[PDB]
Amino acid sequence: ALQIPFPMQMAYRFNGIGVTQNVLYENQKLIANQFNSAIGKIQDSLSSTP
Amino acid sequence: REGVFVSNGTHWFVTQRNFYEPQIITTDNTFVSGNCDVVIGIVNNTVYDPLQPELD
Repeated sequence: ALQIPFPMQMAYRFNGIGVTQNVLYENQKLIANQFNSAIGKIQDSLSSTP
Repeated sequence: REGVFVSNGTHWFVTQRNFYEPQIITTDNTFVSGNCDVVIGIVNNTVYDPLQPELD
């Protein structure tokens, strides 16, 4: 196991889907916000889903 | 372009991800995008261009 800073890891993955990594460094804040909100809605969804 | 900016304490290099093989940072293996104040954690350094020393 080799340690790596988490934003660089996600930049790697962006390349993985064909998006240049600079796209991640310029929207780090925004991307993080979207991710946090989605994780938050997950629990509510599981509880509300019958 | 591919690889990582790796510093060994005093010098910065570019290296492919899976095997240590440091190279000098040059304009050929790096690409530019916008001014340097939006990205977080950016550092300062010289990016040599092989065309200047030739001075044709």
